[PDB]
Amino acid sequence: ADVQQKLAELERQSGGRLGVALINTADNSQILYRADERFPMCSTSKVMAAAAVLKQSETQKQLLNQPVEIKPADLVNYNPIAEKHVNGTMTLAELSAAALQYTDNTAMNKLIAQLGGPGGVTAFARAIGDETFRLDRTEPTLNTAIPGDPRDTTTPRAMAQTLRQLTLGHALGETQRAQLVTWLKGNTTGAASIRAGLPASWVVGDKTGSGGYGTTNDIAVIWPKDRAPLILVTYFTQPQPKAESRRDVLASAAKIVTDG
Amino acid sequence: ADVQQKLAELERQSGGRLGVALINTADNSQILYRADERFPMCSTSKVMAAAAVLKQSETQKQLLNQPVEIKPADLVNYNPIAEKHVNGTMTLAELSAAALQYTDNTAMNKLIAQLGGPGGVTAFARAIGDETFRLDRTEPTLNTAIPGDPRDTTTPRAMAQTLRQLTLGHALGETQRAQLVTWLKGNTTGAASIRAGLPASWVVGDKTGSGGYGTTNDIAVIWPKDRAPLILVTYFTQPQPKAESRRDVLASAAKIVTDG
Ligand SMILES: *C(=O)/C=C/NCC(=O)CCO
Ligand SMILES: *C(=O)/C=C/NCC(=O)CCO
Repeated sequence: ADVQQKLAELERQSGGRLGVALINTADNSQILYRADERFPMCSTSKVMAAAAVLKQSETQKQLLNQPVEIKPADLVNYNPIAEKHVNGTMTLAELSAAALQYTDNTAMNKLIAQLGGPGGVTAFARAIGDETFRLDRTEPTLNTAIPGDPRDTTTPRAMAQTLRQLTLGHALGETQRAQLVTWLKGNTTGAASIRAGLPASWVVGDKTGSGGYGTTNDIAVIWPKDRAPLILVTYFTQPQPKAESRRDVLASAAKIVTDG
Repeated sequence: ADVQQKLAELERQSGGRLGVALINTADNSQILYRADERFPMCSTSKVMAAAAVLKQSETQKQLLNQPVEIKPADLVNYNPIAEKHVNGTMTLAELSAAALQYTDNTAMNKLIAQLGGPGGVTAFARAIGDETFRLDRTEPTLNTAIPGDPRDTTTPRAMAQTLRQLTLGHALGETQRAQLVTWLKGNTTGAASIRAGLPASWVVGDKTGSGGYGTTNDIAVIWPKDRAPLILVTYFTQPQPKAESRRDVLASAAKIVTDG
């Protein structure tokens, strides 16, 4: 079962462009497909923002408890948690969990503002060795996902390497690494994406993304039953602005790269 | 009408037996398909067990914080949370969250044992006016899903009415209703099931289930964009003992009954 042929056969029937990077931590092996091409991150960028706030919390003792005001003018296009707290507050822990687990776009804008704007998220990426990631705009326009636009993009290779360092390596302090893994494992939005291509016994923490041009993304840490963890990035984007999501493509890509 | 044609077409093309009950709380209207037939509940029974322990906590006010020993011998077939706490303890709140949001089977068995066995779960159903629900076994045998077997079954109509009373009505005290809704909204397993058939802006709390005979279930409380909440039960089972899961059939059924 040649994995490269199978990923090409999936892509050719998909109506889009597929990017895959798998890191198997049992042996540091990698499976790469368009892994050095740039894809729009969409909501998968929320992992870098939440991680940068966790890094801040290593030096600002009570940071995750700090209340942040939510005003009516802050609401954007998808605010399932933040709309409950308008003319009130959410803590930076609650905004981190809302952004990662509920993909709340207002919550992500508060994380970006806590970092000094999109460039502060990029700066944290650079501080942990990621030279590829770039965040350029706030929610919701960071999800436009226009083909060819470098704004708000990374590569599968870079994002897999970064996600390994954040969740399994030492980019964060041990308490903060554990909190990041707890949050990803509590994701509510992932079951139809990478997880749908894996056996029922395997444990996943992930962050999805979706945006214009049918962009459909997932980045995951995987704890397979009786195996060392995997990191898997699956990015997908389509040529028409109003294309439909294709989470099924991501599930198929995950099955192909884990079957062996 | 068209909804009945679409559900019968989904069912026929799937090869299985589909049960649907939708309650629209805007006007108490319903959409029903095989809504009085019995289906194996599988892990959707965890909602009744967690609700029964919430009910106990209305009078045993410290019960959710009670430590429960997790022994190696207590682990069954899918225990993603309990395996991290073997030779230690989890509280009944932690076990309720694990059962509901991670579908942990070891956690469900501790809820059942807290209630004095499967009959305690049934007794709570009867106390809140559900005369249909029955729990007969523990995990994992409650998931055998043998055709014709009435054990560990309910009807879509009965489960939709119960889930309405638990999440939107007064089967529970207000704090316990809110706690059940917070748990369901934090489900990690549901994005391929009812949630996949609904517009992205709608808010869902749900509990999935899976078992023998390709049994694939979901029960959900839904807060549609700008509308009164819905309750939706989708139950699905297949003729072959080893049939694969079909979460796409539940997503298809949800789209059909909410499109109009
Ligand atoms: C992540 O890519 C974006 C997450 N939230 C926005 C939506 O879910 C838009 C649905 O219309
Ligand atoms: C609910 O129906 C069952 C939950 N636990 C079993 C699994 O979902 C995974 C089996 O490996």
